[PDB]
Amino acid sequence: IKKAHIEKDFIAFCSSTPDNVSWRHPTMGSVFIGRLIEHMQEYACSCDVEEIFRKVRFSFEQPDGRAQMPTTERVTLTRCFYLFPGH
Amino acid sequence: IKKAHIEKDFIAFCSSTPDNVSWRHPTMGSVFIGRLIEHMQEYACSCDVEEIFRKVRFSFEQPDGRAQMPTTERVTLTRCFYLFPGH
Amino acid sequence: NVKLCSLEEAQRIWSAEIYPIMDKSSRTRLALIICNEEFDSIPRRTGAEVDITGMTMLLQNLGYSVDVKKNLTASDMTTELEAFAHRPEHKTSDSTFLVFMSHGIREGICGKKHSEQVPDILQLNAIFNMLNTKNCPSLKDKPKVIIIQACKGDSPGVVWFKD
Amino acid sequence: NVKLCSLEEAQRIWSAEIYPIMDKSSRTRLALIICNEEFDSIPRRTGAEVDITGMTMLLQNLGYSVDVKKNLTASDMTTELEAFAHRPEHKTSDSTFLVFMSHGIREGICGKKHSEQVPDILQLNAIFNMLNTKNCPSLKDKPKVIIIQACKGDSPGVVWFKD
Repeated sequence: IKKAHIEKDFIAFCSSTPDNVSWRHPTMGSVFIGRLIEHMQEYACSCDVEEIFRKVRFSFEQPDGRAQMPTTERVTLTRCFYLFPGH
Repeated sequence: IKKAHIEKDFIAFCSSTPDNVSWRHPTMGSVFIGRLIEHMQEYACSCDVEEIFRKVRFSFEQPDGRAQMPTTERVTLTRCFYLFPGH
Repeated sequence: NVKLCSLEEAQRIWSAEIYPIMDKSSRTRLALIICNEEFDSIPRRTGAEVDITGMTMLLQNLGYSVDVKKNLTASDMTTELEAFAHRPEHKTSDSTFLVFMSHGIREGICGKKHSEQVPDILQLNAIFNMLNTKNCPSLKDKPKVIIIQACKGDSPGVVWFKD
Repeated sequence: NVKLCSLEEAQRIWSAEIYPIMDKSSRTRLALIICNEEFDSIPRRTGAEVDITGMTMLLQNLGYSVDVKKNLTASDMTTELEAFAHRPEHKTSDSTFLVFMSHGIREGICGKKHSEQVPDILQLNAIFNMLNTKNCPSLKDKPKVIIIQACKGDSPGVVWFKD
């Protein structure tokens, strides 16, 4: 028998910090989801997921109006995950 | 009065995954700590902390002997943290 | 809808610290979206259809075969996640995406039956467990991306300051 | 002991997505190391002195004034963290490092008095709270790096496979 890590190559991206609300527009949808889609569309070609998620977090930097701060959690990615869209 | 995010610009780096052990040599010290120091010494000049931590995780990839997998947790870094050693 | 990575762009990225991507014509990428919109004791999540649409289109355009499940209890979510982890296509896949969208509290994600009196909660811990190396060996060494749209509690998440 | 970032290397890195660094001659960077080596009910953490030495030397060489605290209960750790968060030097600092090294369980980091019967645990949640924007306004918008050497439970963290 051979040994393998029980938990590896995970990344979680949540819409807000622990204890805190995430916002959803009744007609335009969830802000975190919309922001994530836009950044994935733009940066999947050139950035790994960790970088993209960081960029998403940056977009929420200014606590204007309905503030929230997306969080990356339980990261065991050992390599960069590039999506190579088109490949 | 003005609003500010309650939780922002944090990164946690833990020695193992939830539920799991981290190892420490009685004379050579904790493996995670030793590995972290070596990677910080080498890559602080050229990589941001998130990248360095990912590199540290990679070094533990092979579950040889006393296996463990360091984990990044509760990341709200909105920008890259470069240490710019020497500056 | 996704800006493409050119051949020279992919060559610029490619060395030994990148997740390997399987051949386009032979790979079977899978993704799962679980979205709760209608609840027994919590107001309807109007706009969730916009979220499902966008995430489905994006993940499909990134090469994933997307399955969509709606209005489930935590137990149903558990059963679905267990079935998803057992899918043979993961063996000929290089990665996966798991998308959860619902009401949420500190403890985790709300199932359709959730109440303050009778909790119906899927814990984040359980999601990781069901997708780990033991319960999902087919995704060993492969990136598993978990996306969660939900509150993590009812606090507005702010502190006030004068100066 | 740290490879230096050259002027051209720093120019190569520098655009609007990097944490700003304060002037070398005017900045007052702070770091804290809490290390438990001797316990009431848990075996001595031999080798911890090697960890303290290395982390102290590294953090000093990265420009941090390092404070070292040894063999504390969770309450003592809490008091020390509260005092650390209140340090005026953070106002003229651009970042901080918090290093915790001890025995650990699922719930968190063990204080020197920890037992299965009488728990002495510092929760990770509490560390974040004590260093957040409310309790530590001086480190608002500044990177806070938390390093924790400890078990997160007693499992070897592996699954076995034949093939």
